[PDB]
Amino acid sequence: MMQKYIVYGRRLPSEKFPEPEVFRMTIYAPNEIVAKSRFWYHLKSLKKIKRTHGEILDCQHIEENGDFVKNFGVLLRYRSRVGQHNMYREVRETTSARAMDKVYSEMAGQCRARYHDIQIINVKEVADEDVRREKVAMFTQKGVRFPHPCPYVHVKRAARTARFQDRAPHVPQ
RNA sequence: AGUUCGGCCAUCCUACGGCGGAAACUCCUUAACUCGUUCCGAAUUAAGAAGAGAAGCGCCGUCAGGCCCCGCCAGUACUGCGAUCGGAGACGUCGUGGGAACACGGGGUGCCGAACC
Ligand SMILES: [K+]
Repeated sequence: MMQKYIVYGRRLPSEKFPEPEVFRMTIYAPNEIVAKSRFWYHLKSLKKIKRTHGEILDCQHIEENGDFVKNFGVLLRYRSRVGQHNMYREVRETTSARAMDKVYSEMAGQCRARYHDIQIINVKEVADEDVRREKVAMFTQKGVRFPHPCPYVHVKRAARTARFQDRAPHVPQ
């Protein structure tokens, strides 16, 4: 559901400063209306330009090619009930937006932090040798094999319409 | 440049060093008359022209105190509207608007209007 957007903005031009500077950002958001709001949240803190005093020049939407599985490293900050913290996370996904979906669900589940509690500092691709987290690194290898981690899930699902049967089914492994 | 009468009432004030005076303003000289000092010609009232740039006044100066403008401080402190956001609470968070002060660093240091020499 996440999407990559590039936003340009600038302070409204005046007599003291004709041709103000242009600032660009990369944003991940579910749509164009949330993305432009998040651009004004940062430009107000980092550059002290409220939304009343500036204008947005573009909301570029960028669609990425998948088809191969890469590593990503996300540097972010979030807020808990006792303060603010920094954190680095690693994930394997096919596009950057999909890697941000995975991050937001792990923050929501293990830290209970929602979307507006989180500021993304950095998102970059990480080559296989340079990985630093054990979970990701296991799969950055040649020849990884494991048996199915939950084959019971197949059997139960079929038993939701086939409510009564004549023998208890097996779980092939 | 100067004197009398004013407007706005320190970018004009206060302190200490300087520099100036043809004219002008001042300081200054006098106790007959006028009038005056809880005592005193100090002040003030009258009458004058020997002397002055020592003061006041105008100008210049000072890592000067004050005062005045700008930037920073800072989209920080605080706050209007909305929330079946978090927390035992005290309190905090997010969305959408408004937005300081102290401190700090650089600059500056009266102008306008009538009449006369
Ligand atoms: K003098």
